[PDB]
Amino acid sequence: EVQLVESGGGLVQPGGSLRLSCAASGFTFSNYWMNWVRQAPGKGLEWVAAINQDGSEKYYVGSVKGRFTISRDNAKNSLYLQMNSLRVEDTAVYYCVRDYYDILTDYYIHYWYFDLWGRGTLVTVSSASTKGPSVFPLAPSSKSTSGGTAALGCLVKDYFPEPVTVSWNSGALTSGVHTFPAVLQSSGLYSLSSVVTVPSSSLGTQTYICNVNHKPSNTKVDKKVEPKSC
Amino acid sequence: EVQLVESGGGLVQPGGSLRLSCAASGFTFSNYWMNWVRQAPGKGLEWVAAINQDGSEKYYVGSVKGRFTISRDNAKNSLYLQMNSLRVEDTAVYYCVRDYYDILTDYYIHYWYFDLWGRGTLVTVSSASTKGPSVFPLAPSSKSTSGGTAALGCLVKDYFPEPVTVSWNSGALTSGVHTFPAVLQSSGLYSLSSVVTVPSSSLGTQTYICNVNHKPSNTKVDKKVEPKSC
Amino acid sequence: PKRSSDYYNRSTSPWNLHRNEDPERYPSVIWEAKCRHLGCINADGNVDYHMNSVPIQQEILVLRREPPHCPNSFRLEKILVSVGCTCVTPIVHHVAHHHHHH
Amino acid sequence: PKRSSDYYNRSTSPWNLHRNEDPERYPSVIWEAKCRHLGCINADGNVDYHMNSVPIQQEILVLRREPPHCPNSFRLEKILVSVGCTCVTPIVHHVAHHHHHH
Amino acid sequence: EIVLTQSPGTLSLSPGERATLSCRASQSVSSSYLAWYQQKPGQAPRLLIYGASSRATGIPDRFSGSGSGTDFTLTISRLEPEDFAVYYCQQYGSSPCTFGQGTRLEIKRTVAAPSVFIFPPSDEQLKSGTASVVCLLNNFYPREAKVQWKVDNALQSGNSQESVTEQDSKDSTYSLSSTLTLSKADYEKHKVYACEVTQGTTSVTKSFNRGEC
Amino acid sequence: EIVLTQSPGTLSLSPGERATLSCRASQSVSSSYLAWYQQKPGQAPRLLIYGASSRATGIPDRFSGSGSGTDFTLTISRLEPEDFAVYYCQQYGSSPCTFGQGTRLEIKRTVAAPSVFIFPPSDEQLKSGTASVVCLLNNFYPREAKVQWKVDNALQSGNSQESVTEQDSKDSTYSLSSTLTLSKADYEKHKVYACEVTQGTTSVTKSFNRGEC
Repeated sequence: EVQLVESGGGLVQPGGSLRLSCAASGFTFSNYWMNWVRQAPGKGLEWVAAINQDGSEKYYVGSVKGRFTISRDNAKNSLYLQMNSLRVEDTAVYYCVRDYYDILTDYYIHYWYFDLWGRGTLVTVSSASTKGPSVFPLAPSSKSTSGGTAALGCLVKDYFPEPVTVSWNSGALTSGVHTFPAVLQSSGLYSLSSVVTVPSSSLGTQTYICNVNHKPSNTKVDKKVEPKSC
Repeated sequence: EVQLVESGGGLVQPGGSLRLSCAASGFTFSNYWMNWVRQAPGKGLEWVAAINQDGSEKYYVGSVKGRFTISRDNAKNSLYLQMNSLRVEDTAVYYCVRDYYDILTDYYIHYWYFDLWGRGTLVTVSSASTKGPSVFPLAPSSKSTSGGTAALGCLVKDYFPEPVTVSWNSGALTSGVHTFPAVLQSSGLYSLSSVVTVPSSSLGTQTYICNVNHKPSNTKVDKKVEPKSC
Repeated sequence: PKRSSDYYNRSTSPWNLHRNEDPERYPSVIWEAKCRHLGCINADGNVDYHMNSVPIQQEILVLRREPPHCPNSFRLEKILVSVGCTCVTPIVHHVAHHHHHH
Repeated sequence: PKRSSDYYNRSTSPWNLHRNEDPERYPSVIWEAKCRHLGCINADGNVDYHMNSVPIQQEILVLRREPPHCPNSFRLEKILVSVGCTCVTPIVHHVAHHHHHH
Repeated sequence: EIVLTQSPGTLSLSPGERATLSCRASQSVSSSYLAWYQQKPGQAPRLLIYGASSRATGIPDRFSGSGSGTDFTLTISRLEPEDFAVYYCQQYGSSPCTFGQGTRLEIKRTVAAPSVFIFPPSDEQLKSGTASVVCLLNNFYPREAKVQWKVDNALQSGNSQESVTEQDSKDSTYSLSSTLTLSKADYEKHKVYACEVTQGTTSVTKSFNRGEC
Repeated sequence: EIVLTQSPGTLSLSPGERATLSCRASQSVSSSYLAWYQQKPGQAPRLLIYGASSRATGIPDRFSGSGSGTDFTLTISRLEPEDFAVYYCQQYGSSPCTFGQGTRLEIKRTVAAPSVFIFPPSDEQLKSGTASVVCLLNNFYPREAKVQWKVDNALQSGNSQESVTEQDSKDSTYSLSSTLTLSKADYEKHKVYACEVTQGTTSVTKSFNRGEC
């Protein structure tokens, strides 16, 4: 039942500002120290900032000195991180975390480890503009060159920021689907492919449509992938 | 006129104790912070311990934790270093030093640098016993093989601890004398040579005696160096 | 007359003293310590933000004339005052007995 | 009722409070801070001897009945008491204005 | 700052096997204040161990921790499919709290060769001025495979990017995409497009001739 | 702890020349709190500079200091014979106060070949069971010389020790003693004792035949 839910994440240009919020529920929020912990895409965990029960003490990692400010509202069960003068290396998923404590006699003992984590919020710091993807077909041949199995797909190119969702035939096709993790191109835009292996005899009898959703630009692309017949 | 004079140094076995004293004169001792700084033979300077004006604050280097104790007697213008559980790596010349200070308005500003140094006291930590040297002649040939110049000397061997003094003809011979710095042998005992180059024609007409003094063992050796005639 | 302590300037959690003046107070001039930095000054002289300067609080007895502007004999009161600052971290540390009793 | 400060245990210059009891005192029970270590506890939890734990002193007003065993109305006195400890070094450090005012 | 070094970077074991994960600290951790976290892809970390050896609430008996000072271990006596994740150690004996860089625990299965497919750029993309050539390596094991691009037999360098899926929950395989990016003008100047996949002592080259069936 | 690295280890210059001594700190020194000391053999150090650039009392104008952060310099505009000593930098901006390992400033003069002498052990020492063979290199420059011992043409290793005097105040030369230690039994088993002194492209071997004139 205990939960931490972060919000406030998004795309911001270098030098910009962003305020993160974390809603705590199911426990006495004022009894705990809280922290912000971040994780750059495909990298490790990194401590950002700590705050004690009443916010009389605030601690920060060396890299965010004078730029980030941690705060809390015990009546609103909320934790905040004010992020100013944002840098490209601040790009990460930010986690709201709760610290374990003990009560020995009438003394409160804080331990700097986290018994509860939120789901995180993605913060992208970049000068690249929000753009919906350009969806291109990865067309199978009408006449197979791989026995009874044919591969087909969609190349989801030049979109920004993350994330995109890819489904096939409005979710009716899930088996043998591989949606690849996005790669950041040298242009600062993402690109990914979503593939599926199907029986080559089905190419004439079955329609294959990839449904690409890109919530940051509010763009949805439905692309029918047709066999490349000669 | 200002001076710092250390005493208390000597040979001590590993695990032993020694108390160093430093007598201050020519200035108001109680106005200054004082330190002990050491220098292992042929090595650099190293901070040991600091003490403030009234001895309410005492600071120590990592390597002497729980073993050394710094103290002062402002009425006796004295500084002390109590050295317990002495180790072989504690072997060094120990310097008593005075720290520079300023008075800005009515505020005292201590600076951790030394405007006055004592002459130092040698502390030798070793299991080797005090022993006087064995003095051997470095005899010149009666018939020279180096033109008009002959070298002669004394090999001052197997003495402990340092120092020894070497003179020639009770100090009457100083020109062309080379008394080499002592080397610690693998036995834990010191050895040195003292040489002199003289005209080879003087070998028959002049007596050459090296006077070796070793105050730690209260031994004095006078060795006449005679030509090795065939 | 001994030189008043310079701990406020040599502390790793330095502080400044603010003067508090009131005619309805004994002592009338009160010195309150305010921490200089959020962090603490490390051995190298730099501010570390994984440590905090916190003010040490003490309950002091002050004389209050009731009714006002009448000094002779009455009943005093208690007031919390910041004496100085100390350096804290989020960790409760444990250290061996030979380092203790000093 | 707020939890009394744990700074004495989380400080880099920790201290213990010693009870002082006398019938000729107001308050009769006085808590004096005594520094735990000569050194200070570094970030790693170890004692550093190039730093010192020093007690912060404060002048407190205490009531003293003259002649003894007579409490009503008289004249009080001042006493120096150790409130807590701070960490000092032999160096007076200087740090930029943006790290100040906190 | 205490630096935590985790070993190995990747651990390949099968369900039923014992897992030993190491965490080495650059300096002694006070009071053995070392925690372990498990993190599965797309999810937040979850506390497993605290105080070097104590299990967090709801953590099964197969997870155990040991160590003091600078050397710490996380042991999983008998691996279950659900235990394959990334594991992070974290110290809280020194300020600031720091984490290790993680150990990824992956399922060891039998070697499986991939089904290789090559896709020319779509004619639709070609009108934008860019040609993306895609090579798909479908359901193979282990994760390590060498993908090389050849254009009219000339080996390509610096103009491709790869992406690998998470290990398949059903057959324990990986799939890999390699994308070759060229301008339309460069793509039209050449004929043979080849994707060469090497896995051990075997190379499989899947190719096409531009503008040919 | 701030580590101070001094450069060069040894500086060879003549009186009248300008000396530049470097001190590099591993981390920035607060408020440029860097001092310099001069130490002559057998004497205590003496303060020259404080606060990176300020001269101590009685220090002549030819001594000057500069620098901030991590890089500091000691300059002697025109060297005088009295300035040839060991120089130490010391920081007092970080606790604990630390020193550099020193720069020895030695007088550069013309190359002088040494007068080589060899001495057999005394018959008096031989009755104690040990034979010390002494080789003297008298008044040479520079300090660097290769001394090798040969016993019946067999090159010796690990059974000799060298000692070098301080630079001569009058002619600016060095003298060197090399002592070969053997047991009486080893000494009596061999005939030819040779001390080989190499200085550049020249080797001088001074020898004797045991029990011969």
